[PDB]
Amino acid sequence: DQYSIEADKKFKYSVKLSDYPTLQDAASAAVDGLLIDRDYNFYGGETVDFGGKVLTIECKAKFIGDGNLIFTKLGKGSRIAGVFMESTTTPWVIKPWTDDNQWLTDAAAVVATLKQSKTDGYQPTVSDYVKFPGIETLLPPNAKGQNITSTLEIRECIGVEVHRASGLMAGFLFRGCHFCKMVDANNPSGGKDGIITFENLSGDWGKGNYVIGGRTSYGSVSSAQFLRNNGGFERDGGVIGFTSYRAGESGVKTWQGTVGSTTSRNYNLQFRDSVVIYPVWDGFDLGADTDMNPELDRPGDYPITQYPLHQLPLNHLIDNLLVRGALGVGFGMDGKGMYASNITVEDCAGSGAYLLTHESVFTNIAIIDTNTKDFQANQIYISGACRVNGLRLIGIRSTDGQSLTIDAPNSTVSGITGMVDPSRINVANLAEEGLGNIRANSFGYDSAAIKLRIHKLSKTLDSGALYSHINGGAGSGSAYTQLTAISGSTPDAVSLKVNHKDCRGAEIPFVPDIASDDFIKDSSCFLPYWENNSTSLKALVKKPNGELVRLTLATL
Amino acid sequence: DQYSIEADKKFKYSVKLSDYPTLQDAASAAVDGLLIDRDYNFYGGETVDFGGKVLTIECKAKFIGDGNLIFTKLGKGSRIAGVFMESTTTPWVIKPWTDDNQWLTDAAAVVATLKQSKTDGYQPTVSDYVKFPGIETLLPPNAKGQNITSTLEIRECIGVEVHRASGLMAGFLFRGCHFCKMVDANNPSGGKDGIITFENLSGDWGKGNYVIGGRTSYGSVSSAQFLRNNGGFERDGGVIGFTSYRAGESGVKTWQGTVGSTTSRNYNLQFRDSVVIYPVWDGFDLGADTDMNPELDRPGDYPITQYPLHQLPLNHLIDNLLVRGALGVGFGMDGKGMYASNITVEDCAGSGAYLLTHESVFTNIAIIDTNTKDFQANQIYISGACRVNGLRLIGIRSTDGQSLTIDAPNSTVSGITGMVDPSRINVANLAEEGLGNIRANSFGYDSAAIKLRIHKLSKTLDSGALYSHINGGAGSGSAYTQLTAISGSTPDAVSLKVNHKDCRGAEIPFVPDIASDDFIKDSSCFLPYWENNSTSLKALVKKPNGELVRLTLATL
Amino acid sequence: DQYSIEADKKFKYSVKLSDYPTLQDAASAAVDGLLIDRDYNFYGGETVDFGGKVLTIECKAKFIGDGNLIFTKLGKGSRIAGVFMESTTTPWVIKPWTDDNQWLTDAAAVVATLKQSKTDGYQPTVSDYVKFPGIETLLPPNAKGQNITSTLEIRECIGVEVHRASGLMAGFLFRGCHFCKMVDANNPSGGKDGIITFENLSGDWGKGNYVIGGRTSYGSVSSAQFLRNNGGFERDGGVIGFTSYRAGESGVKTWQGTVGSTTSRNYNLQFRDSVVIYPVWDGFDLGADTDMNPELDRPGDYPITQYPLHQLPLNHLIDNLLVRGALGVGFGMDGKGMYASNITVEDCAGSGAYLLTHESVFTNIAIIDTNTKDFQANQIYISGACRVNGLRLIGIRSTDGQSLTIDAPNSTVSGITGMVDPSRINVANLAEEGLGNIRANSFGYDSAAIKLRIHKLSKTLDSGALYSHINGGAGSGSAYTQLTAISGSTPDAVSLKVNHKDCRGAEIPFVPDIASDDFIKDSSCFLPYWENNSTSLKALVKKPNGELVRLTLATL
Ligand SMILES: [Ca+2]
Repeated sequence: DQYSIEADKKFKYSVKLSDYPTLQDAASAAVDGLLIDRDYNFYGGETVDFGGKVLTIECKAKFIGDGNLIFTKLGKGSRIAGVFMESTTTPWVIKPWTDDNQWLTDAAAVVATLKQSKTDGYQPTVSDYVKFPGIETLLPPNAKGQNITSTLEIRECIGVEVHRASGLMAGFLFRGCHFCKMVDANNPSGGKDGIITFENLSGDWGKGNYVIGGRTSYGSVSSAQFLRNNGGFERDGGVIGFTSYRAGESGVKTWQGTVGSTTSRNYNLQFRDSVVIYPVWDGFDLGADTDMNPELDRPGDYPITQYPLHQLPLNHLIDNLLVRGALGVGFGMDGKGMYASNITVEDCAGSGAYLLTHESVFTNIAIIDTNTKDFQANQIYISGACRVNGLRLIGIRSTDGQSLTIDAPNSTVSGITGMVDPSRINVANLAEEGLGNIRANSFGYDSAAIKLRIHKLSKTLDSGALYSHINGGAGSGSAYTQLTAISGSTPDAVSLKVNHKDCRGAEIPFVPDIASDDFIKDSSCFLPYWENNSTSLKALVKKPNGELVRLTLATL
Repeated sequence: DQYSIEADKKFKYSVKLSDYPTLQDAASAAVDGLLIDRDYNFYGGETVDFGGKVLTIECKAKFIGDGNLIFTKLGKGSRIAGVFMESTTTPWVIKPWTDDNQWLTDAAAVVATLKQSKTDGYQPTVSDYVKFPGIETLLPPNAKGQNITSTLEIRECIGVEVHRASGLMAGFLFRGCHFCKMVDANNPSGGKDGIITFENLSGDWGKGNYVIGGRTSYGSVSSAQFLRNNGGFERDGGVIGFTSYRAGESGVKTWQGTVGSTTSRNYNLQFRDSVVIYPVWDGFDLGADTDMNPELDRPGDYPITQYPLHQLPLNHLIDNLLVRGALGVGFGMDGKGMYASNITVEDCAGSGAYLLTHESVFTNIAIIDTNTKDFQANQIYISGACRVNGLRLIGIRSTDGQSLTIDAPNSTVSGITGMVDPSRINVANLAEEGLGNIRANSFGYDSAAIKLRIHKLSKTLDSGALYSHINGGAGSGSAYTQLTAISGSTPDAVSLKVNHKDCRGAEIPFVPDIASDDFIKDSSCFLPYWENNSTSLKALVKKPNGELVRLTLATL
Repeated sequence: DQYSIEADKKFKYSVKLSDYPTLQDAASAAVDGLLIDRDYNFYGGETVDFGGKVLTIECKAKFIGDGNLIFTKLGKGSRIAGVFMESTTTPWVIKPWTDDNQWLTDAAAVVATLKQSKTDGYQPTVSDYVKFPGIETLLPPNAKGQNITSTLEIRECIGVEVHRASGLMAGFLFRGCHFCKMVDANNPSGGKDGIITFENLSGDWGKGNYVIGGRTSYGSVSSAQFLRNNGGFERDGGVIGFTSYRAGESGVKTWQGTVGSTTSRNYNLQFRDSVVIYPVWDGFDLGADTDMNPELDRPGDYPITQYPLHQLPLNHLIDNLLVRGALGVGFGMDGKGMYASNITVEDCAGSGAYLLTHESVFTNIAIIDTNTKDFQANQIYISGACRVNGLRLIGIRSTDGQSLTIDAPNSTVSGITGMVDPSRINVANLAEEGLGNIRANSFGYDSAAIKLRIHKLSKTLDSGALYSHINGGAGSGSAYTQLTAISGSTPDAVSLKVNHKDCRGAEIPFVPDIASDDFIKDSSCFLPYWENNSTSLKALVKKPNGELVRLTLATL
């Protein structure tokens, strides 16, 4: 009896699943630790009551089952580590990319990829019918409407963290939770449902809910997603340090519109220091209102009368995000009064950025080789009256067609860099107000150029230029400077030159016939013109007093 | 007796606080693990001696008390996880922001926010008397001079990590420690003192001390702070991956000046990959010398004779920092020979950056909508002779008054982007030395412009321009080019035109009266001028040999 | 007997090394936990078989020994925390930097630093003979050819993580492993071999192998390195959130060429959000093919016939990297079709970037004060036909010699910022195609300038300019505009002026002698020239019909 007293005081308490017939039996026995040391086959909806205990759940085996294993009544501070979810069903999956990692877009080609596997692809859903037009008709019935996910559901808990989770056809659902985290996800391979979901459609708005670190792969829909979460002014929630690969829909998604009877939208979350690669749809989908065929109202949210569609004060903190390889859109937002910074998007088949934003500011944005499949009208679209400060455009891809690169018709932009085709820029105002003394350095040409283009006049033709051109060859120490203007849609049609052929003189264009009175603009100026009938140059003079006189300028 | 031998070998050792009357009793019994499984009321200054043992302290309950719970003699490698500090006192707190997250600046409005709470605000301190002028007189006595914090103090330990700490009116103090870390702080709500402090005023300079990950909220003073730490050339210390919200003073602070009898300054620390949002004072305060009313000496540090005020070789590694919503200054530094890179500051009421630096380099800085309340003279200030390479200025806010945007009078700057008002730029030298061939693309105007402004002549008026202007309307295929110069403070007063009204000729300005000899600059050039008494143009000619002659140029 | 049944169910299982004579004995007894609670002296090659068990190994003492402690047959999900490796030998180390952190380059000075220590320096290797020319002759024999490392070797394991490792003369080797991680390395001080190595020369290509977080210091060779790893399209491996200090070779290295009988190269890895400071060689060395004296083949990899040298489809994900203080090259790559973004390199003695890349894209690169010791021909070199979009050049250092800043002769570049000497730019094409309306703001001069330089003509002299110059002094409200051209290698030799001396007229240069027919370029233009024998200006006129006529323009 004496040893048992000492033993009870000196040893760490932990129960292990190998000692119990059911997970509930183990949960009931647990006091401090719970070890999952044997695989456990659960039935869909199997529910475990943890009695409000603050438990440290250490997983060293699998939870096996289609459907949801539901954890309830875990005490604040509970931790679940190393969990591995696996379905019983091996579904039919598609793999819409090649052995060289080229996206497949042809429906028949995608159908040909069908195999039964728990990974290396995903179960088709109805969004695939849109993504791969014609695939709905071509998919065999056994590959349509599948619904396989093995989901760990944390239900109505506060202060629970799931660490280093993994699995096959695996999902993680936090339903009605607060102050919960999915930490260092160990590359679970997804199933039919979202891989990581914070859903708060009932009860209080979700808060304190984060994805921190880790990564996921595959899944039929989005990798990390939020419904009805509001981080407060404290920005207590969101996604930080996360990587998503090959989402069947999007890497990171804040839901839009009405789900069930209420709002699925999200406010005041962080989206930072994260990476989304090769999503079938979008990299980051951070809008709150429905784009196509929107609801006319927002039950449970601000009414349309207060904030028009796409003008919600979402107020997310969005910074240092990278996207590569989207088959859809790299980076999507809506809202009014938004800020986003340090966003880099590369090699996307649809728009790099699709921004349904108004009175918003975008700082240091890089959109590099996007809309490569011409899925959208442009590489970056901005609907409302926004500011862009720093915009890198164009990597190494050319564009064969007529699509715009940036269409931001109400936006004021500064600091574009890259080999953009200037005819493919459309903005409200473009300006470099604060440059210093400037030098234009020309390589691979016999001239250097400072060109002007008035887009109201022509988007495709420069209206005037300042050139410097080599006289002779390399090392001559001689160039001529040229000031030009467009006429008859012919760039550089009319020009004044300084030092052509090293002559040390100015070559001055004159009106080729009798100049009309209205040709001269300013007082105390003269305009030379040709009088062919005498082989003479004349001068139309507007005198200092503004009155016109015609003089003889040069004679035989 | 046989079972006890086997049991002692096969089970993990842990003691738990529920088995002991005092925390010291539990600490003394511990060998490997220590579980805090009941709330523990501690008295201020209660000191626990852990006997040099390498302990894994797992907290699943609260430490409750005003004042400091002092942990001593923990072995290297000890870990404390999940600690939760809470005060016994519920103090009076102010909440100087509105339900729309607008800062309150009026003292009377701030006083009206007073409530008794352990969170959602902070206890006033003497710095509030400066921040909210007049508040000292208006605060009730019971809201002044409060001193409530529940602090975990790790004293004179090496290699101790505190993980996932939280609390209410909570603080964490590492006093005289080395190689200690505050890891993944779980959003403790702060009290009167700094939330996370590495203080090494006695003993060896602090080294190896980090804040890694996590976040904090509220507190009366700074969220994370350092005194007398030196990371060495190895840069072994600092703040990485951290978020601070609503510091009563600053998000991250390296102390300045003398504290007690010695230096509180810091060297060779990292400040990287971190975020500070809504501090009442500053985002990052990384200076070492006192700005206002500085000490005349530096006991315990380099003397003023070796390094003048603000010119210490602090040598921090500063990169990838974000600040939004400061009521004070976003980003502050001093030092000589400093580097900072990839700093983004948005929506601050005081200066975005206040840099008391000399011979320092700033790369890729973005200061976006700051000094919004005109608290300072500018949005970014630099005192000494520094280099800025990449500077984004202006989001969507206008400035109504006369404040400068950048005042860096000794600095050389390149790569400004944004809709800056050029009259609000003051630098030593501004240049784009390495641009390629250039095109100026104009949207929303009937002209395109390349302007020149000589700030010595005028900060507010362009001194000359190269324009292209539409002739006719859109699609005309015709424009005129114009070269202009300022006269009588009237921009574009004098100009030469090419192709005005599609005339295909150059319109040339002439001197409106008899030209003085000194009007002509160069040899082998001529200057037309008006002789009104004969209705003639004359030419003042400087011949190739440099001698002047006056010729008749155009006649009736 | 009843208590033993209950005890076996309610307590956590862990064995501890203090109860066993050998580590294998402890490993054999272990079921769940294993505690290292006494220092353990191991012999080189001592091999522990963990029986496929999923073990949680908690280290609170040292593994002491020169050579490798080899862990085998650990179950997937096994974790080793807090491990501390230490050599038995205290070797001779060099410390090639001063007490002011200046690099020592002189061999004799480096030899003078020799001391016996397990840290604060490194054991010389053969690469030091190249790095410090002449040192091979000057090093005492007892400091050459040393081979001290205490290495934890994880051999042929899947799903094993080493967390918070540290040590002295310490190394960590994952040999033939997959899905293994080195997490939050706690600043181990390195020995002779790489500090963290994933080597997969035998068996399947390495995959799922990461360095996540943490830091290392010293070591004779590279801090983190990979051999024959391929992360797949999923990019499942690499280095994220890591810091390397004072690598004896490089911070992060993907091996090049043949090692043994097969390829050591790597594909599809992540290199992100990491920092390398003060490497003796390079910051990030991410090439796959050997630069100097390359192999003529690639056994085990793509043949040269498929992909030429330096043109492998390595396809790494490279983003948000910082390097400071390299004695060699900051950032090195090779490959074809590569992308890298958001790379910042400061204060390197060799090139900031050395890029043996083709058809690759570099976005937002900052190379700030590099090649400071003229070790290479330039600060950034690019061999093949690449695109650079955003390139910051020059901090505060000057260059005294003739070295180029960027030499990227086949590359097209846009968006250079900084005080680069334009004569030190060499690229295929440099352009700013998409700027808006422009203003050149001049500070510290009596003029503002927009210059043109045709590098084919001269790399050192501007070929033409548009100036604005003050007339009178500050506040005069008057300037003159000047359009210039180079002649006889004299910049600004020939010019047209508008408003010189506030005269309100254009000063027009004329040919100083009789103009040749070929001097005039365009029809409907005239060229003034001097007839000295009559003191007359003439006009060489190209009439609207293209025929030449000579007229009298101005007469006495
Ligand atoms: Ca005449």
